[PDB]
Amino acid sequence: DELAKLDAFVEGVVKKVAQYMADVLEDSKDKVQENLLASGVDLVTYITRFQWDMAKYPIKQSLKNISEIIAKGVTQIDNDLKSRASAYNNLKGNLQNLERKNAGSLLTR
Amino acid sequence: LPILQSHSALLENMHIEQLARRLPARVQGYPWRLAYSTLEHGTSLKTLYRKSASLDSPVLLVIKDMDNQIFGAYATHPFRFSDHYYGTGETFLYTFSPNFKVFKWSGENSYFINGDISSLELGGGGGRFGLWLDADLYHGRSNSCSTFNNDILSKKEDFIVQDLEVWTFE
Amino acid sequence: RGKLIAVIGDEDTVTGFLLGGIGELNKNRHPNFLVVEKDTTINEIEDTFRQFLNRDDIGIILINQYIAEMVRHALDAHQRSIPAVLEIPSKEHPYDAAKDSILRRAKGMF
Amino acid sequence: KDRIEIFPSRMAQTIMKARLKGAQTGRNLLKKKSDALTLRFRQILKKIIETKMLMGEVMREAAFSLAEAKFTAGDFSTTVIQNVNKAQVKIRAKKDNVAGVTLPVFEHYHEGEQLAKLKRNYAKAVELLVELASLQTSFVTLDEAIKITNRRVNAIEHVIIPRIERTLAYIITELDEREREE
Amino acid sequence: VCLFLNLANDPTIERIITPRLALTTAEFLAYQCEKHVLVILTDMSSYAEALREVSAAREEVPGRRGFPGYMYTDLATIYERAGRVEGRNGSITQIPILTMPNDDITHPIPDLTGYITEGQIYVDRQLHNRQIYPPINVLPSLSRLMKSAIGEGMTRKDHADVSNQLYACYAIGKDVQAMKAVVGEEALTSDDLLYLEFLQKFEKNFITQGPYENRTVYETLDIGWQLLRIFPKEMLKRIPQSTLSEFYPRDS
Amino acid sequence: SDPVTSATLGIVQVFWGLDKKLAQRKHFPSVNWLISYSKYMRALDEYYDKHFTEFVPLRTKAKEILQEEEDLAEIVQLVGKASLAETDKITLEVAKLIKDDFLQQNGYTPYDRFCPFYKTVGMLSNMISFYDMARRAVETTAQSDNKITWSIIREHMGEILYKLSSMKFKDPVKDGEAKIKADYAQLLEDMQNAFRSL
Repeated sequence: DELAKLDAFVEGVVKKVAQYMADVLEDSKDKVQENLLASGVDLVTYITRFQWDMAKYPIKQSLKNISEIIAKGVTQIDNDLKSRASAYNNLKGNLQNLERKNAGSLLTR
Repeated sequence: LPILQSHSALLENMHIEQLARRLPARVQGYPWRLAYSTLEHGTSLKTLYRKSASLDSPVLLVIKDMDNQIFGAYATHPFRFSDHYYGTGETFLYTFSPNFKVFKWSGENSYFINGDISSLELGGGGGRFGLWLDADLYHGRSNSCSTFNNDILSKKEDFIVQDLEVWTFE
Repeated sequence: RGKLIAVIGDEDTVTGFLLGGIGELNKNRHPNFLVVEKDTTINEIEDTFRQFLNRDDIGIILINQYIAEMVRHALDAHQRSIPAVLEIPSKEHPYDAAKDSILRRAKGMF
Repeated sequence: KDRIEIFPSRMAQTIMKARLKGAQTGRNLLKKKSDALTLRFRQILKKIIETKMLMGEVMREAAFSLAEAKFTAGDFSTTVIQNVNKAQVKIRAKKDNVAGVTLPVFEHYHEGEQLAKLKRNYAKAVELLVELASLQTSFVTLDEAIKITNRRVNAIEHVIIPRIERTLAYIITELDEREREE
Repeated sequence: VCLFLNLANDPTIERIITPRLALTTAEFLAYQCEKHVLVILTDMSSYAEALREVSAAREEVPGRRGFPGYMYTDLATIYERAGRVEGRNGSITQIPILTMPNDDITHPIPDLTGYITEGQIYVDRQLHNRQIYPPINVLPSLSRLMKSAIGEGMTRKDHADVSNQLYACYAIGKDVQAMKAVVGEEALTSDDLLYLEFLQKFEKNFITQGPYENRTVYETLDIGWQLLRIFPKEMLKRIPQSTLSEFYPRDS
Repeated sequence: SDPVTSATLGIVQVFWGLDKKLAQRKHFPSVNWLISYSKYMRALDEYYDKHFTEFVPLRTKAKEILQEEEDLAEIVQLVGKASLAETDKITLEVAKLIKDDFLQQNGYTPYDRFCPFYKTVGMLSNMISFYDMARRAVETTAQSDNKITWSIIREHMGEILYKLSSMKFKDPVKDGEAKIKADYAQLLEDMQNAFRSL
């Protein structure tokens, strides 16, 4: 049960940090997909050649302890994305609002 | 590109460049905040634990001895009291000898970090420690330990701390 | 086993703090709460408060502040710290801040 | 009585001097205990009023949630007040310790969509009620402990120390009288 | 060393003579042979015992608390055979050693000695029972002429500052240690925990010494700085920023 | 106080003082261990170094425990014990073990009519070994979700407390040096095994 819930969270986080990278890069899905990578190789290569990363997620921990390591790491990334995305989006929003006041009526320009 | 610290009295742009290139993906691009410094918070191991007790992120130990040689460790978990070893294999020891060298985990055993009430130590493999510091942060020792397969981190196996900093990535 | 949150007040304020899955009737079938209907005698309010205030089932009593002002005689006389008595709001009323029988100990300090 | 009724001797001087340091030490340690109890007390006072400010929000929102849930469903209050039975949400009684005083506190535990929004908003509200009740029952207990401690400090300063000092002065006087007789 | 021994079963008039032979030798060595002399007089309470015994043989009436009425004049005749004098390079310094009955400082012997001499160093039964040596308590101890002994060209420039800051931290640490059992250590501030760490390290490193261990004033001052470095320099209220700038950091 | 005592203390190298609190609590021998003294200890420490080696540390630690508890015994009259830390409760309760099961001695019963020095060092060695391990268990479990208390140690180790309090009953007329040492050494192993089982 627990891993089945946890997977449906980490998939959500991976999709958020990829979706937001397309928005920050502004252009197109293909140009982003060309640069979706793990360890410096494309997703197909990484999933095909998987070897367990026992520096990060140690093999001799209990299955419950490994679960909590992976949950804490992905939780931190979800939080730090939220902060970094808020902080950058505000600049873009406010700068467009100044352009909307270079534009607009003589009554508000 | 040289990373965004809030200060440092031990390190220099020679050391910050060479360190920022080695730290794990887990901290690449974070600003470095000073958690503890013997030169600002007063010199004791109880203070180093007390200042580290609120953290939940990696730290960089930096030491300067009475020969002015800089060395330390990057540690995946805060320095805290423990009855058993803790930390994970991204932990490493480093030394400016005067070349920058880094001794990443060998794969041999999981003896990364430990902390008694009266000393703090990193590494293992027999009676060996890669780094050991006393309750006063006065005496310390380094030997080759099989967790990292390090050289002697100081000029001498037994050293005296001139000053010490702990940075954290927050 | 635990402890219960007793309630005295308007019928909606007795439905609130109950719909959350809260409050029982004990072995004597006496409920954890009373509705103050518009004709309720001041005795029925203070005597039901006195019954909840001396029942081992209970840890907290919630009382609308306008009826806490009616039971003000027995209520401010409660010097014990065993149960808590809370002078809660109602839809029709100012919120719980003023007069409070416990808070008023700090008579120049809040 | 003005004095402690020991009989004049160098042994009595030794005893009364020991008592005087004991009482002056006891005073100063109990004054410290009063400051320690007072610090926690004024902190939980600020948390009492701050919990009450949060109650001034969420109880209104829960009452609104009940009005909206009733507007959605027709009513609940006619039925659920009569249909009383076993309950799933309750309190555990709990303790804390402060300068050797024990303070009472409480812990919350479990044993149309407007009704679900309602249940969440009343859950928020009762967590503030458990919080306030904990702080207030602690505060009442702690107020009494401050009053008791201050009463002891005043008794050591105004009843006990003067009685020892009068006794000590009498002993020092009678030893000079015995010496003049000799 | 010149050594004069009077045993507990020697004639008691030799005990009256002993301080006077000693100080007559110190006066020759200091004011004629130009030496700096330290005179140690061991158990003045054993001298006062014999002084009372001579007075009783003269059939004189016992004075106050049993001792002779002139005992102030008699002690002052021993103690004031001391000091520097104009035109001579020698000097006499004295350390009278005393034993107090019932550990009571108000007895005539320690009382009258306090009106003639200029300080006291105080040996403590609680430090002795905790197995510390030397068991000297620095709180009731005082040297009244200390300001004239210490400082630049006579010891080191920081001695006046370091002595005052160590005393302050020891006094505060003793107060925190007393309240720790009243409130429990979980009630203590981070500031209180620095003082309670200083207290334990002061008594182990500074006060405790070997009976065959010899420290210069410089080892004494340097052990002082190793303990003051427990605190952030902004907590060192008694030390001026000029002294802290030169001495607080560890040197290479 | 009096002139005969005052004159005597100027001369004698050892003084043993009575405590009326011990005598009126029928604790024997009723000697006060805080006003008494001996000035021979530096002369004897070379004999203890030659013949025992361990005893000088034990004597030292026992006097520390007995003095540290005498300050706690003043403060608990004000605060009623509640504030006291577990290391310090450990220190109260072991001080009592020393007072009742080492310093107390029945003068008429055959097993304690004369306590030889190999029995004397054996008893105290075990009590100080208990103090170290019991205090270490509390201190090592500070800053932790599981924290050891005197009550936990008392619940886990009641047989070791019963054996420690019973160490006095060994009779040097009935049992030889080898048996009395082996019995005390087995208790030291029972202590270590109990602490290793915690």
